[PDB]
Amino acid sequence: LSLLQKLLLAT
Amino acid sequence: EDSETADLKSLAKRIYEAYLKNFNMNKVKARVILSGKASNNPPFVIHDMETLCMAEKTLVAKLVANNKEAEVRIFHCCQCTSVETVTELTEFAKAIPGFANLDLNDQVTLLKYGVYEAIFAMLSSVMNKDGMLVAYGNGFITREFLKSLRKPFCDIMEPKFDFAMKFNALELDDSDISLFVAAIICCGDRPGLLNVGHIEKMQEGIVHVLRLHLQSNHPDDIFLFPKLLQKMADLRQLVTEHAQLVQIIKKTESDAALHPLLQEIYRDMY
Ligand SMILES: CC#CC[C@@H](C)[C@H](O)/C=C/[C@@H]1[C@H]2C/C(=C/CCCC(=O)O)C[C@H]2C[C@H]1O
Repeated sequence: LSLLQKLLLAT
Repeated sequence: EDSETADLKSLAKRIYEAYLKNFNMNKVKARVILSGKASNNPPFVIHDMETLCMAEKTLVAKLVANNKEAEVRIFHCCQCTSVETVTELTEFAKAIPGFANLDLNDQVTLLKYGVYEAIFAMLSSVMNKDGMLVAYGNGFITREFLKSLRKPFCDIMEPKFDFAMKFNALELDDSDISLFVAAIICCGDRPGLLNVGHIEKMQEGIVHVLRLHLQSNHPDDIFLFPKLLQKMADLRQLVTEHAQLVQIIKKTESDAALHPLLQEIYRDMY
């Protein structure tokens, strides 16, 4: 849900 | 035993590769540009308000197609640079064996507390005593110009320059720096970690690689590893004080909004 979580899942 | 040193050497190589693949700027590229042989078009030097407006018109025209105060426009550029570096560090981190296997929340935490330490460490590669490369190697902004900005903006970079002059005297190359950045990320004692025992082991593995690499790569400097250990503690304090300064800006400068990713990193940090 968080931007950092998203970055970490981005790839 | 040979199976182990072989794996340590291999791991050092793989982290060096992930670093070369993931970061747009490295110490070799920065020195080519700076040397500065032999890039066709040398960096625009930004040393005053006029050269700043010139560089802006050609290098980030959007931000001036409208305009905010010079110090704020520079702060915006700083943020965009940090956001991109944060993205680069995330991918580098996922290439470190075991990082991506961690609990998503432990990954977030290592990145949260690690990025700005890694960013100021890597910033050294683009800094000399006169200034620093900016805008993906296309500009060079002077230390004196930055000092000359009005408070509090003139207080941002000086401390980073001071760290860099000392870090740079160590004469590390990118193979050294990739490992240092890895050890900064894989740190068992970040606040709020879940699986601390496993991450401490991962940390110890990385530090082992770093220690041996420095032994091979710098046989002239037998204290190099304790020196780097200290630099890591210095980066911790440098980052604490940077965040304190960032909070002051956010609170007192009506026109300097923080990017959402960066507010998330700073929140509840220190
Ligand atoms: C024009 C111009 C210029 C200079 C910049 C483009 C230069 O490229 C920026 C380098 C910045 C430094 C200046 C900083 C300011 C803190 C605010 C953002 C944060 O808190 O992230 C933090 C440093 C990290 C690095 O991204």
